[PDB]
Amino acid sequence: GFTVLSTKSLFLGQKLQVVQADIASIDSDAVVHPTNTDFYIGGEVGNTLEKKGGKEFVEAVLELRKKNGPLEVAGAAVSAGHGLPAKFVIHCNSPVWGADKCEELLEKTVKNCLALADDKKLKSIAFPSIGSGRNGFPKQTAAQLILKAISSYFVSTMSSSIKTVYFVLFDSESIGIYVQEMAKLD
Repeated sequence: GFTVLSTKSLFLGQKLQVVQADIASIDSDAVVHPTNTDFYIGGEVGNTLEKKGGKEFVEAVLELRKKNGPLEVAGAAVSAGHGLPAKFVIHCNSPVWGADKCEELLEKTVKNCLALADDKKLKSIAFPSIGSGRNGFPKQTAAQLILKAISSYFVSTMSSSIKTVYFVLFDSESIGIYVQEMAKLD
């Protein structure tokens, strides 16, 4: 279980929800794991997924790394959510804040995540604040771009199966940022 703190229903019926929790605990169909080109597992999100999902989660990431090869910037790739509430883990390689097209690329990252979720006909996806870990995006900037990407994705993709997008954030500040940004959508 968890408590949705805020819901924004988009006009095309997707539920965006902010949840303050450990994202690894969220039984979303997919959870997004912001990683790097080499599918490094660490940082807030990777640590928590690893903590939750343990060896089977890591084995699945390593396999995915081996199969996928290096994840391009803004690239996403999925692994099974072994050891985790989430059915799949969508690993993404966010750009670094300051990269020439960091903003566009962060959007692309998000869209790639959504696309991979839709490719597996998933109904729900949980995002942490992609890019605002070591990748250095201000949380608000990240939030605004992510939400922008989400909005764009759903108005561009009529066959999308994703009904719920979670923003799962551990800290109050992030929560506040996301509920502010998410409210600016329709």
